[PDB]
Amino acid sequence: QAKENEKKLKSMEAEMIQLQEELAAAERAKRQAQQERDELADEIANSSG
Amino acid sequence: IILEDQNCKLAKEKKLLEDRIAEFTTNLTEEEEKSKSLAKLKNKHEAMI
Repeated sequence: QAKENEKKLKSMEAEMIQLQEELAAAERAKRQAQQERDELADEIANSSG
Repeated sequence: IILEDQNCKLAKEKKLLEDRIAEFTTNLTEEEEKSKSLAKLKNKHEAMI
């Protein structure tokens, strides 16, 4: 049962690992958007402004 | 790509401004050349008038 129970741990790790895949990309998306939401914004006031 | 996209569009501004500043500066001096050229030619009419 220990080996069988361990299989559920590695299987459940896929959920945490899968969530980290989307969480890492989703969290990184904020950095990319923030770098562009502020850089272009400051430049928009200089170019468009 | 997001960072390069901003730099790509922002690089055109620095290149356009650097290229436009050369034309804008020459455009302002163009009026002086025409004004000075016309003023010199107009001086002949003044002396004749």
